[PDB]
Amino acid sequence: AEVAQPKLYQRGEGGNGMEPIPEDVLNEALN
Amino acid sequence: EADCGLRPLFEKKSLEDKTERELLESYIDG
Amino acid sequence: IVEGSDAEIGMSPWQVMLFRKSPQELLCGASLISDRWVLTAAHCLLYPPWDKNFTENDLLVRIGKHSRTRYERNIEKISMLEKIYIHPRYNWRENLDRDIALMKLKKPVAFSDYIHPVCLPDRETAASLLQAGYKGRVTGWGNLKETWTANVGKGQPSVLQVVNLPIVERPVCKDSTRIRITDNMFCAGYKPDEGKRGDACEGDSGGPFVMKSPFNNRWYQMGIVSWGEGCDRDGKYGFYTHVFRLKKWIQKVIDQF
Ligand SMILES: *[C@@H]1O[C@H](CO)[C@@H](O)[C@H](O)[C@H]1NC(C)=O
Ligand code: NA
Repeated sequence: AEVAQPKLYQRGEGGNGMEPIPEDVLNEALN
Repeated sequence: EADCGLRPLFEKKSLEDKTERELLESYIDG
Repeated sequence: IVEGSDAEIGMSPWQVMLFRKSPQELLCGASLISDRWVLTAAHCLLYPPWDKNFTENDLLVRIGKHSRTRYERNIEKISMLEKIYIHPRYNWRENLDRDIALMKLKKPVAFSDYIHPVCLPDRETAASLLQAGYKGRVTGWGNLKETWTANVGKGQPSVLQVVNLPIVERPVCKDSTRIRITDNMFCAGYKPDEGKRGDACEGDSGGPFVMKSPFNNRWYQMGIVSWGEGCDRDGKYGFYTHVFRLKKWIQKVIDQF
């Protein structure tokens, strides 16, 4: 039986050119 | 939420986006 | 998204980017269904064939986004997750049956011009809208092409992409693939003799397939980008988790937690 393949990145493409979220924004969400 | 599905920048302003007419047209012709 | 276009500002204010904290990576699309619940695909959180398993502390959601890559100051809002809920009968082993998950936010998000929840369909809305030939809309930041030689453009968009696609007859969906289709999915896209093209692709999974009700002006999430065989191939279609068919579980989770 063949296996359905999700439309999900498998080779790290989600990180391409991705800018970091600023630390003040990340810490605000964490509190 | 009784306000779901109504976009502030479109339905709430009585504005249509650039391609939604193709969706409504599919109800007529699709 | 293959054969789409740049979203207009605020065109899809329920679109959510599921984001990995470290390393900082786009993980999946998702959708905002209330001020504290987000809908996505189960395989975004749990996919054992690729050794994928994310829990609440690994991820965050970014809402109100347009740019794929920039942190959009004074526009996007980010939230941590309190709990993840994967459908108990999610079938990653074979056909991604019941490919759905819910995420509760740690803190409710405040709506804005760019942040607003989508509606979930009821029984008559699903019976009325989810019919072959009617078109819905898919949005995502995923790949613009399956392969590089398929067109001259870039691999990934700088901005959220949108495409409208027709729902396909169930016997055509079934005949299009050797994978066992279930009643918890539907497929959408054009047939070759319709000339037009378009599909969701790698990176779009978890995002919403939405339709606009011709009777009350509201947008309803009918589907979740799940799986396919390639992208925008002649004779193939993108497959979507059938949201209404799983709404009883959705309501159980939300009413209980
Ligand atoms: C997924 O990871 C969490 C912690 O990272 C762990 O507690 C859980 O058991 C894992 N799930 C599976 C199915 O391996
Ligand atoms: Na196709």
